[PDB]
Amino acid sequence: PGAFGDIQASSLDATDIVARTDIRLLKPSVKNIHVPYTQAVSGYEMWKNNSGRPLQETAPFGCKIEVEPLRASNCAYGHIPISIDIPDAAFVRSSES
Amino acid sequence: PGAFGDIQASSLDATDIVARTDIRLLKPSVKNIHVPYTQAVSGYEMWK
Amino acid sequence: PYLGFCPYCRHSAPCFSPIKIENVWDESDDGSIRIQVSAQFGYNQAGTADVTKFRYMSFDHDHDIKEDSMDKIAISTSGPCRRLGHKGYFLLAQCPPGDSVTVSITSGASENSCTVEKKIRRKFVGREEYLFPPVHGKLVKCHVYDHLKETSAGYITMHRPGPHAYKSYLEEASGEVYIKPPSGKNVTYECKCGDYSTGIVSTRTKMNGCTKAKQCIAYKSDQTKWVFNSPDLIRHTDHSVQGKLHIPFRLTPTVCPVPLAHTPTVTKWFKGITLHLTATRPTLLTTRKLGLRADATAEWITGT
Amino acid sequence: PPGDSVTVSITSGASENSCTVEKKIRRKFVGREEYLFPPVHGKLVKCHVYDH
Amino acid sequence: RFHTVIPSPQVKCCGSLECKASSKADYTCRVFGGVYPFMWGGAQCFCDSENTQLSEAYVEFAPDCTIDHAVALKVHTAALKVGLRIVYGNTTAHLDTF
Repeated sequence: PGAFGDIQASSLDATDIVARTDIRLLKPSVKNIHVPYTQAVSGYEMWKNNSGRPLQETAPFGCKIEVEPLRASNCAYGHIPISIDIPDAAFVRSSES
Repeated sequence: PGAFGDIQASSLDATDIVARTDIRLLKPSVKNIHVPYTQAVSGYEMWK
Repeated sequence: PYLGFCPYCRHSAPCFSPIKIENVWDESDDGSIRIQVSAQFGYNQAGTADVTKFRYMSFDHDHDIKEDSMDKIAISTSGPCRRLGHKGYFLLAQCPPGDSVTVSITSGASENSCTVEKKIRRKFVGREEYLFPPVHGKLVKCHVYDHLKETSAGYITMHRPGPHAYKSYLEEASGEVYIKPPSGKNVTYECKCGDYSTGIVSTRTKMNGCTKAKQCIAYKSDQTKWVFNSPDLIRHTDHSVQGKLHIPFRLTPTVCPVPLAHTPTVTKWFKGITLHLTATRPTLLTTRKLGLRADATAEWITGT
Repeated sequence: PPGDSVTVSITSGASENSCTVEKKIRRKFVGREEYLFPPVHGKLVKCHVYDH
Repeated sequence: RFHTVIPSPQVKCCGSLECKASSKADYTCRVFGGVYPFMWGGAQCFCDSENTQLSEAYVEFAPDCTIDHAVALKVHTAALKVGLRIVYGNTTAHLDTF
């Protein structure tokens, strides 16, 4: 409770929701009907306040983060060994060049 | 711009007013007619 | 159109009111908030569709449904709020910053108001603080409550009303207890003065073996209603899901205008830059290297 | 409500006479926890109030 | 954000109640003794004692969660795909490769 992922589910429409929010019920003291309860704050909001900057502003190597699907575009790092079969048709013999 | 004496003149009514306030015009984007711009804060206010 | 137990009525003390605020949502990016209260908006006594008037439960021993006009509804957090929409149990209004939200009906001098604590802050979209959407600026993706009253953000389950006992239905005379149902209405009564005994009466009825008024109860068989699953009511024995209302004003995506800061002045030097920055309001600056180590830095900057 | 001054006014038709005096009226609470309103559920402690 | 939904309390007027075992999210049920509650008519029951109440509460997803929600993922080895523009002599070629 009180931290990120205190309520979890496989999907928004899934009915098998599991949560631990530290909810507790207290004895009703007032004469009028009412149910009292105290509960830990939503951990989602706590993480939202303390989320920090996203990965779009922190990924190194100039990596442009994107979603749907998760990916990192235009990422500059390393060397790519390339072996290429250039066709002989484009080649021109030295006797004519 | 943004410092004391960004706008200067020899008198309040003098027409030879000289200023360098770093004002730049921006391309309009909305359909309705309006001129957008940006400009540094008044250096006189900053000194005040 | 039930009545809840508002913590803060007009005077101050908690009391039972027809306009108790149950839930408040402010997830929209334009400051609009969706409010849920016990009264039903857009309807008359029979429930017929009409924007002008709403309904509520009366403050009497018959607790029939009474009606009032839209012009007598006031929503306020710190100053008066602008009513953007209303549908059934729900309202949607744009409000200024405040620590609590209040909804009131001004029936002449009867200013019945319910207030509930809710920290409504001024929020914005983008990387720039502002009071109003600027006329000129970038167009970014935002999410705002749809003002269309027939949209659907979800659902609320309502169930059959429970027993609502009344002492006006009970009369004490010569150390004897009587039940006086309202004319033409059948009333289920039950008592315990020894052997527990229930039944239904429809006229001025004697009861035997009972000396004190606090041993019996009577209530009319009101199955002609539905009530939200509120924590301020006593539920029926068969509390099965017997209804689902929509939650209007779906939070839909759209495009919001956000300001563009004054372009910084960059002064170069050997392996380094100096950005002279001017921003009347807090503007976010985020820098990062393009090597092995990001060395990311973020800062909200004001002034020059 | 909380305010920096208190004003009392009479509005005899269009003749409005209002007297204002500086007085830092602040929101005060009883107990050990701040609250905007006295909640429905909670402890009952000793307080002192101007009799109505 | 979770919406902490609270079902309307039930009272066994002059008997007793027992906490059942439901499977809601963070389900919490308790039973309290004599309460003698008031709704609007000055009384809801006929037994000043043995007038128990059942306090019930659980949580669900907030109505506005369909937009303002966070998805938790784990990542594995990542494959790098590149689009290449390659020119030889006269001929240019665009090709996407792994």
